Amino acid sequence: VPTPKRPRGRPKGSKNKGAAKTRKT
DNA sequence: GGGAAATTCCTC
DNA sequence: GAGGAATTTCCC
Repeated sequence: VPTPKRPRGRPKGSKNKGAAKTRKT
């Protein structure tokens, strides 16, 4: 309700869920 | 102060 | 309606 369009970016306290790293097995 | 990952807004 | 592109934040 305060600002209309939200800016582009990663919210505060957003942790990474899926790791884009390579798996071992 | 740089890099990486995630979310959002805009065009066709 | 759906997809592509751009910007922000956290950690070392």
